[PDB]
Amino acid sequence: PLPSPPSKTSLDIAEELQNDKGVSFAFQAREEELGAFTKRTLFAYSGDGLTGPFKAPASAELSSFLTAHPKGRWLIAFPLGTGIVSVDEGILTLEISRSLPEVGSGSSFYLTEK
Amino acid sequence: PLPSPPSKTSLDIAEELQNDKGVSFAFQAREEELGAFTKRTLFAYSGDGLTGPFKAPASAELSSFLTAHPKGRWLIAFPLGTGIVSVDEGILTLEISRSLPEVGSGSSFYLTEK
Amino acid sequence: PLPSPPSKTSLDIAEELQNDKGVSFAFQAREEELGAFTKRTLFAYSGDGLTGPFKAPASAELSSFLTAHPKGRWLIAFPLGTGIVSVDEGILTLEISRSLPEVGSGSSFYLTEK
Repeated sequence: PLPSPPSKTSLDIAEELQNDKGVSFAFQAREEELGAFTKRTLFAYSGDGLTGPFKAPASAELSSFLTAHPKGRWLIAFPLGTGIVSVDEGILTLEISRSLPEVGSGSSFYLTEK
Repeated sequence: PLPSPPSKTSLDIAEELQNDKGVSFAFQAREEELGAFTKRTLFAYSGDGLTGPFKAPASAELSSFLTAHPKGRWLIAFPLGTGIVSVDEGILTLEISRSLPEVGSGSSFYLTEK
Repeated sequence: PLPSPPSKTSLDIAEELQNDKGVSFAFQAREEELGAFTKRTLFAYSGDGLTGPFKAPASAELSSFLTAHPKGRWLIAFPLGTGIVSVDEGILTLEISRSLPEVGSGSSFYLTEK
């Protein structure tokens, strides 16, 4: 009874990153298009604790997705703190508000008509 | 090996709202049906900071979706604070727990067998 | 222009749980497969407040999904506090960081290449 515009998933990729200390993250990058809008979502998960910023090489494809954000960085909520994800010259950085004894999972999206 | 009931997406719409001060939000309203259940999710994003409640006219369709919530309001977590979204006579209000230097993104859902 | 591996939703189920005091939760369990990766997401919603841990019998299927987590428990963010979901002998427990006047909604996922 309420109508919808057409929609599709135009990107859905995942990648595992690991830093020099053996901490590992999985990231998923998703793009949905719906009508005039595009939504890009970053999902992040680690089983590990994190005692400082997480830095690791990212693929060209993930790097492209991450750099597209209108602010060049992704504010992300995890259960025990906040992070910021950004990429520079193919290196992902996740900066954190506080040490995280468990990172858990979170997501960050932007949704635009541009 | 674990079975699922049938499911579908019965609604997926998005809309851009802007207040008198030039702050802009994108909202997405999604309905999933799975077996006996219906899940309605509100996604919200702004690149802007928010220095007080956000108020703006919403479409009839978005207003209908928002008013359906069993509490008549949507509790929503953003990375830096909490909000409540409600609608009255076609005007959306997002009230916030604290000033937000960046709103970022968040979602709020309800899931029911009714 | 950016390629994706194949993906599908391999599980999507929902269930309503109720404790001895009449508090009720809806849980949704979803599995996505994308390329090498599997993502398992638990969605949780209650309209009720919660004044202590929520305990209730869960189906064998939900119990199976919950026990699969690499930590045997799911750290979950709600708007007003944090929880941990686990299952033992078919009884779900949601432990909470603080009393919640409204639980609202939240989700917890893990994403792995195993």
